[PDB]
Amino acid sequence: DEDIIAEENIVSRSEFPESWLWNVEDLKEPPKNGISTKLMNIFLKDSI
Amino acid sequence: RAVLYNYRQNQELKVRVELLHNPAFCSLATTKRRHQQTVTIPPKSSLS
Amino acid sequence: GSCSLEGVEIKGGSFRLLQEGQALEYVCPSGFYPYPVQTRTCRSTGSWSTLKTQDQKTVRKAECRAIHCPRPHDFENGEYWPRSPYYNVSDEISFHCYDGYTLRGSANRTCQVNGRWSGQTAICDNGAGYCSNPGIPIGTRKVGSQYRLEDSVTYHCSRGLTLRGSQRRTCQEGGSWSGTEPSCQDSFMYDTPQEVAEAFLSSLTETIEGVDAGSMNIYLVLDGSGSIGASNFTGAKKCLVNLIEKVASYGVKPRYGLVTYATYPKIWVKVSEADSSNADWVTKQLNEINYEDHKLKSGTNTKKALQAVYSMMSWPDDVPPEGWNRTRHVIILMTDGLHNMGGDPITVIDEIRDLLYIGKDRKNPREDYLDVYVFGVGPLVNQVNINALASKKDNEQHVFKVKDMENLEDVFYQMIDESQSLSLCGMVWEHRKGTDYHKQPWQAKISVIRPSKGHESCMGAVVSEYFVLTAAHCFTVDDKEHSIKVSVGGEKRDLEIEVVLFHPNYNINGKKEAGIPEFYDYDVALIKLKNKLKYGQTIRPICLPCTEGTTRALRLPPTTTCQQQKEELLPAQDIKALFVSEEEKKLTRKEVYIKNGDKKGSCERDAQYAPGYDKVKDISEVVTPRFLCTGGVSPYADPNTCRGDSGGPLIVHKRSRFIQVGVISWGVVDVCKNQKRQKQVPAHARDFHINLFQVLPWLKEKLQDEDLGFLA
Amino acid sequence: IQKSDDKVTLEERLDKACEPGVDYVYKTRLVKVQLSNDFDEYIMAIEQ
Ligand SMILES: *[C@@H]1O[C@H](CO)[C@@H](O[C@@H]2O[C@H](CO)[C@@H](O[C@@H]3O[C@H](CO)[C@@H](O)[C@H](O[C@H]4O[C@H](CO)[C@@H](O)[C@H](O)[C@@H]4O)[C@@H]3O)[C@H](O)[C@H]2NC(C)=O)[C@H](O)[C@H]1NC(C)=O
Ligand SMILES: *[C@@H]1O[C@H](CO)[C@@H](O[C@@H]2O[C@H](CO)[C@@H](O[C@@H]3O[C@H](CO)[C@@H](O)[C@H](O)[C@@H]3O)[C@H](O)[C@H]2NC(C)=O)[C@H](O)[C@H]1NC(C)=O
Ligand SMILES: *[C@@H]1O[C@H](CO)[C@@H](O)[C@H](O)[C@H]1NC(C)=O
Repeated sequence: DEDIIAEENIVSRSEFPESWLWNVEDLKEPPKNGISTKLMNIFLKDSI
Repeated sequence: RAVLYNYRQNQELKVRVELLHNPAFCSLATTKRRHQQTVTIPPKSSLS
Repeated sequence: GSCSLEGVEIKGGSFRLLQEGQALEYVCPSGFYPYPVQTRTCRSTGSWSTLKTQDQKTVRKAECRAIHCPRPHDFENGEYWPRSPYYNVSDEISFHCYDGYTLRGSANRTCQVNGRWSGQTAICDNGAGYCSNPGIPIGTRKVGSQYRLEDSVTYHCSRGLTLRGSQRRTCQEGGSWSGTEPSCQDSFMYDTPQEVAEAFLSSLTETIEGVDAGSMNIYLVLDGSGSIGASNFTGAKKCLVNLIEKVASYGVKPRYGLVTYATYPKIWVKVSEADSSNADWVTKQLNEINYEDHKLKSGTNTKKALQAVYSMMSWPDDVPPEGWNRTRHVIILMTDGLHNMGGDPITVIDEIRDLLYIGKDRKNPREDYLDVYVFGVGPLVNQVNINALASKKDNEQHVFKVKDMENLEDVFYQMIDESQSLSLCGMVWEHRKGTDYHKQPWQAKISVIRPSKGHESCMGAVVSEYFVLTAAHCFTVDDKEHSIKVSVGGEKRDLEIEVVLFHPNYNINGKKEAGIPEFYDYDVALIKLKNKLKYGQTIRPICLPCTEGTTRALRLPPTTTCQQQKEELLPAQDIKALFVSEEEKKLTRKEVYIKNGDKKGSCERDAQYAPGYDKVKDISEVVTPRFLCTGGVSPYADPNTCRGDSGGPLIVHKRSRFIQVGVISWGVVDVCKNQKRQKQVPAHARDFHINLFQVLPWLKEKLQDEDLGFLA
Repeated sequence: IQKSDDKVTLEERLDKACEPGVDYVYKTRLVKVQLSNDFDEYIMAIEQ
């Protein structure tokens, strides 16, 4: 009603894939102890 | 079946759930009337 | 009486009274839109119309809310970042596809002040369909993952948004989708005055340079309804005067038709008059019109006006006319979309296309013979009705929405300052005299007589008034200019040349130390003729990559770089192309596929079977990145190039225009023996060409004084 | 559309009929009422 978040203001979850993150990464970071660490910023899908 | 889950520990929820209208479907939701009901969900349970 | 102005003000803005106080228009500041209602109608009860949304929700008070760009609710074959519930002004999102996919369009897009995203639409495509991926414009939803031939896709906008463009697109023969790309418009997006006249002239000049021979009709319809105003008609009269002089500035004098309507149509100038082609006489009629009778009959009967346009172009049992399959028709109309009399005007539009033989065939659509442009005058505009009347041609806009009238007068003085680079290259109009050299005007036939070695029968391409582009191995340094004769246009005589300009990197015997007798790297040359070529119906040039005329021929913005054009003509897929061959003293076309995607590797490794190349170690030593590869068995059986077709153009047919992207160089297997075509070709019979995108600094230097307009 | 009964004559009738969505205005006469399974038929002879 007047209380609650308005239904038009709610943006619905839409992205429900079965598989994603199909990317190539090259470990070009400086190697400490023979080990290269790449930090990736990824965006999670709407699936639960 | 739209299943609403309530995984809160000890808080029951009063939820108004509404189905949006689509011209490709024929339900009770029209253009000038909303198909919304308000239900109560106990904690650690679900309601269909 | 007039409505009371109580309880109708808006939180954070003002208003202005239009239509003599019978309609208010909310004026929010720059960056805001009035919540739902843009305007309010004065119902005759004392109170204004309720603040109803697109969902018909009763809002009590109005408020100027912030402008959001439409969120991407659907995107396939990749990942866009960041995801947000809404996007403010000047937000940026970027696109990036998965492995094994090519990104075309703008990778970095920005939300502007007009509620639209900048650049072109980002598309992740794999190159497996006959047509390309139509992609998802931001705000839409695409239904249809198959991109084969005869397939279709349907589009839908979000809630409260109006579709502009084609709702359904169909893949046609040749690799071109029907209709136009959609774009979700709102109740406040409008169009900037620069974007209106920029797209309108790039459509209009296409259906003018094909008329080039007197064979074009232009119909002018003006709305005189009471919902526009008496003060808004005379400002539209002075706008239409500027339109006629811009059309007559191209040397073409078409026939004009002036009809102003409201409740009834009134014909001022008919196209069936002896003075309608005189462009100065129609301008004299435009000042003599008076709108006092249309003000008495206040109404919007759009259907009865278009029935008068049908009666002007129809013939009363005249029995096929001489310009029935050769006359371009252009219909220009201004309206507000709010028609209430006569009925649906779309039923008259379908009768016009049936009379002009448009859509009644599968091999000849004839979509270039009817263009319809609709302009939106006021804020009171039904964007659905104006979109269904206008035409939907590929890579082009025909629907426009502007406000306050005076800015539409600002787009007509701006378009005459804008100069359009007219391109006579690649123009083949269907004349019923279909002998060869009419279908292929650019094709040059080159003959070199050598002392007892024989006659060298090569080919070339007319690129300018003085230059003919061909291969470099047809000539040597010993061949003099008196022993080289070039013939164009099917003419019996031979034209004499001035100089043969070889590329500075050409060296055919530069690999004899490595055991390789031939070396066709940089196999291009120019032939500067002695006499200037006169352009007509049988001799016309062919367009070249990264020029000003190539940019307008693809309907791209003029800010298109040379790297953006290489992403357009030669993408990383199998590209449909064609070349010209001579079959029994008659010229014919052979459609091939350019292996530029994942089949580029299987095509290039077949060069080991060439004569002399049977013992070459590294296969990439003889195939530089200056090469393109055609022919083979996958995905189709392409016809192979002969020895006499050497030096010819490798042409790409896109949107009824022909662009050369390569020069024919050499082949592995000689399937032509000057007796027939050897009907049992092998599977590795590939042919190689010279990529014109790699020889651009040499072509720009040698053709700097030719008015071609190369890009920086 | 609505029960109405507000009348108001042309001030609440011309403005609804002259909206851009309204296509036809007829005055008819009912001839035959035919009940037939899925849709009900009302045959109206057009007077003006
Ligand atoms: C404007 O409209 C008229 C009327 O529709 C149209 O006339 C058509 O002209 C074409 C030629 O331009 C005709 O096509 C040929 O007609 C002859 C008889 O005249 C037939 O024998 C032909 O069949 C053979 O030839 C073909 C190759 O030429 C082969 O592919 C075919 O297999 C046959 O061997 C061929 O059909 C056509 O018949 C008429 N149509 C009518 C109804 O008269 C005119 O061309 C239009 N103008 C333009 C510029 O399109
Ligand atoms: C589209 O726009 C993006 C930015 O919005 C452009 O990305 C830029 O790409 C360069 C790579 O040449 C980035 O440089 C690198 O950044 C990483 C950050 O982790 C750093 O570790 C590297 O040493 C290197 O400096 C650059 O940062 C990046 N820009 C931004 C603002 O991050 C992209 O090139 C644009 N593409 C097109 C086609 O316009
Ligand atoms: C956009 O503007 C609103 C206005 O308050 C703000 O709340 C929001 O954080 C901004 N950014 C995004 C990504 O929505």
